[PDB]
Parts: sequence; structure tokens; C-alpha cells
Amino acid sequence: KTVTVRDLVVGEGAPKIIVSLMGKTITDVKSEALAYREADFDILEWRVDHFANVTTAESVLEAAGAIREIITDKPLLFTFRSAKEGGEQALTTGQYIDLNRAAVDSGLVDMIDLELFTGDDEVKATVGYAHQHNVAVIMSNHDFHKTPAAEEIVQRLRKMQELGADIPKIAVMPQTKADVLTLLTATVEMQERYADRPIITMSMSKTGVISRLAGEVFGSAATFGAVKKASAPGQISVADLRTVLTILHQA
Amino acid sequence: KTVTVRDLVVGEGAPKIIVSLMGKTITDVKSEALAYREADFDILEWRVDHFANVTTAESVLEAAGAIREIITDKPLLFTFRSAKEGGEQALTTGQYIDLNRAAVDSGLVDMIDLELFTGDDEVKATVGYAHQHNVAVIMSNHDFHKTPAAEEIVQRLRKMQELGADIPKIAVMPQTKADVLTLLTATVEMQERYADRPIITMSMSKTGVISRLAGEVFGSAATFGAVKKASAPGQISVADLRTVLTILHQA
Ligand SMILES: O=C(O)[C@]1(O)C[C@@H](O)[C@@H](O)[C@H](O)C1
Ligand SMILES: O=C(O)[C@]1(O)C[C@@H](O)[C@@H](O)[C@H](O)C1
Ligand code: NI
Ligand code: NI
Ligand code: NI
Ligand code: NI
Ligand code: NI
Ligand code: NI
Repeated sequence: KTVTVRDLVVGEGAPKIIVSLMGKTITDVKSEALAYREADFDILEWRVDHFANVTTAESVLEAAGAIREIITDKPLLFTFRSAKEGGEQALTTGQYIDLNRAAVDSGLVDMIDLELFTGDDEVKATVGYAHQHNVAVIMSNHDFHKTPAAEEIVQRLRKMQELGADIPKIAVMPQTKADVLTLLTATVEMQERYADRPIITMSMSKTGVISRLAGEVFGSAATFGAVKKASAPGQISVADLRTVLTILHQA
Repeated sequence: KTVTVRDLVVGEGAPKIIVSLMGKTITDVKSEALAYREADFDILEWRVDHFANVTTAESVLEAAGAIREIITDKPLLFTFRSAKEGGEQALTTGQYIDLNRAAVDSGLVDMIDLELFTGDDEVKATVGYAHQHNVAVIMSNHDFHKTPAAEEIVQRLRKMQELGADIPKIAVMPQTKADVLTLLTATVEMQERYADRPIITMSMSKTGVISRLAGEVFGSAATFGAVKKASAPGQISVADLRTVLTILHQA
């Protein structure tokens, strides 16, 4: 039903706020962590794919340690988003799995993101590896250009559950207003008929913004907001996001 | 596809906020108007079915006059919601039509609400009469038991346009979460396929609250908020409503 990471219970109450941190170097990461330190969010996602030379595990881990030193009371989600799913760089399957297992081993991260389309064998063994070390797994899938049919969105979320994800996650891009409703339809069907754990769903862009606010009623356990003044289309600031989620929760 | 009521342009920018004033006597009506001066909304709906002496035209017009003396800078919408459609009192078709014609004649109201299923002939004649006096017509339909199929909702909104409504309006009750999406789908399809003027849609109760907040993206031009108490299930406090509409508008 719920997933507890530290003191945070995902799948209960108002949806949780995730913010993404991007830095190319340890200095960039430190600067961002310091700017994020006082902001009101629940989970810090480190977008590792923006970091240079990720194949040097030690550099990555030094940066993870730096984040933990600065942001000490928020769960840390380690996410290498591959270029094929909108990320900044690509790694071989072996390198990607090695990177994630190194994060797990470090004891510095509370959760890792694993992409559904990495491959069943590798994904499932790494979920097992993360669990042995008390690290939670968000399994993810993204389509930055379009919205698949509701039935296919549900299928992907169900597959993530079958592969052992603690929290299935899907983000899709609407081309029309109807696509936003398609994503919400999939969220409702999944949460009502198949889900046995928290799920995260979102429809990107300004058009899909309602998907970031309607999680409590339709079934999304978390959403993403921005800390920076200058954000992107559909990225509500964390203070405003907290304001709206609280209004809906207390209504 | 816009309607101008005083300086307010409905169908443009963020959705407009309507609040309902409910008072039994002229004394209650004046007291509520005073309180409502301290709320932030765009259109004042007077729910005439809450008024006790509705069959005495002179009392009704005195009450309307009192509202106008207190709330001078907001368009006034005259609405007798029939018991049949979720209101507080029932009237014969003739009494209902004459009440609205009396409101039109007074020169005190900017808009009247006419229920779609009152009867085609009566509705068409009353719309013509309103227009002769430069009074706008919100044509309405309510289902407090269920959410008809999306196509039926669309056909009712289309019919309202055919009968000459300035702003078609429909409120339905969800029995499930998917029903909320059905209402939003009908809003989009009406907007895409047939709307040549603003429309107002809402899924009632707490379950449908998101429908009252997402009008800018899906096509609803106005939304109802509560000042002290709700005039229908699902309305949230007017200050919180404006806050959410603004955050979404800037997203
Ligand atoms: O990383 C994702 O899954 C995001 O959905 C990508 C993009 O949509 C951002 O605007 C979101 O804040 C987060
Ligand atoms: O907000 C609603 O659901 C309403 O039912 C909408 C409209 O019918 C108004 O006349 C009511 O006072 C409230
Ligand atoms: Ni609470
Ligand atoms: Ni170990
Ligand atoms: Ni396990
Ligand atoms: Ni593509
Ligand atoms: Ni604006
Ligand atoms: Ni006249």
C-alpha cells in the first residue's frame, strides 16, 4: 500500500513533492544543494545523467556524499536518466547497472530510479540487490513526444509492479487536451483495479499541469516541482505546489 | 467566443469566479451582501430559490435592489434553481418564467439563469425577452444523481446553444472517479467540436473538485466558490479558489 523512506510515507495523505537537482561537477552539485536546502519539498532527485564522467564511480559517490552533507533530512533518489528517455547521456546496460549498484552500496541514497525498458533480467536482479541493502526502487518510463493509449500506460505500470518496483512511475507528453485525460484515465484504472503499491503519473507541459495537482483524487503519490525562480512549462514552484496540494487535501 | 457583462469578459484568460448569495428575507439578503463585499469574486449569483417570498414580485425586486446598493461593482446573476434540479423550492412553469421576466424588466440584473428542460418554447421566448433588455442568459442543466454519458452532456450543451444561451452551463454528480473524467471529456469535446461561446461545466461533490479548478485547460469559463457556505457540494472557499486558478494560470 505505502512505501516508507526514512520518515516519509509515500502513498498516504497529500502527494509528495520531488525536486530535481542537476550539476555537471561537484562544485555545481554543492551550489545547487545549498540553494535547495531551505526549500519545502519531500524528496531530492539527483539527475546523475547531467554529471560528467559517471563511469568514474568514485567521483559520482563524492558528489552524492556532498549532497547528503548539505541536505540531511530529505530522502535522496539517485536517477541516471538515459538519453533514450530524455536524459543527457547514454551508458551500456552494464555501466548503468554498475552505477546504480555502486549507489546502493554507498549507503548514501535512499532510492534508485530504474528504467523499465532497461531489460527484465537486469532490472529485476538490481531491484533484488537494492532491497538487500534497504534501498527503494522507483521504476520509470517516459515518452517526451506523445501519450500512449491508456491501455498501454496501464500495461507498463503493471509490468513495473511485476518486476518488483516499490513505486511505478510514468511521465508522458500530451499533444492534445484529450491526452491529459488519457493519462488520468490510466491512473484511475491502475490505482482502482491493479495497483497494490503507490504509483506516480504525470502528463508533461503546461497542458498537463493538472496531473501535478490531482494526485490525491486520481491516484498519483508524488509529483515534481521547481525550486529555481526560473522554471519550465508545467513546473510549478514547490511553494505554490505545496499551497495547491494542501488546499485539495484539506478541502 | 466571449461574453461581456459590464467590464468582465467571460471566455478569456483565467476562469471567472461566481459565488452564490442565499438569504430568506430582505434583511438576510442585505446582511449577506455586506459580508460578500469582503470576498474576492467576479460575478454575484443571487440564489432566488432560497428567498421566501418569491411569488411576490415587488419583494423580489426590492431584494435585488438592496443587493445592487451594497454590491455595486459586480455583475448580478439572477438564479431561481428549481427543486426538480437541486434547488430549495418548486414553482409552476408559469411562475418560474414570470419571475425571470420580472427580473429582466427590473433593469437590476445583468444575467438570468434559465433551466434547459423548462420547455423549448418558454426558454426561447424568455431568451428573446432577456436580449431585448440587454440581459445575458446562462442556460443550465443539473443532474444530482449521476453523470450522463459524455455524448449526452455534449448534446445538452449543443441544445443550449441552439436555444440561444449566451453561456451553456451543466453540473453533474460523479458516482465514481471516472465520472469526473467523463465530465472533463465532454467539456473538451464540446469545446473542440461545437462551442462558439463560453461554456461552464462542473462535476459536483468533493470527488469532482478538480473540475472546478481546471477550467482554463479543459474549457470551462467560470467556476463557483463558497464564501461562508457552499451553494452546491464540492465548492471550496473563494480565496483558495482564486489562489489555485492563479497558480494554474501562470504555470
Ligand atoms: O523527470 C521527470 O520525470 C519530469 O516529468 C520531466 C519534466 O516533465 C519535468 O517538468 C518534471 O518536473 C519532471
Ligand atoms: O456550483 C455548483 O455546482 C452549482 O450547482 C452551479 C450552478 O447551478 C449554481 O446555480 C449553483 O448555485 C451552484
Ligand atoms: Ni492531513
Ligand atoms: Ni552488500
Ligand atoms: Ni524485495
Ligand atoms: Ni517518439
Ligand atoms: Ni494572464
Ligand atoms: Ni421592458
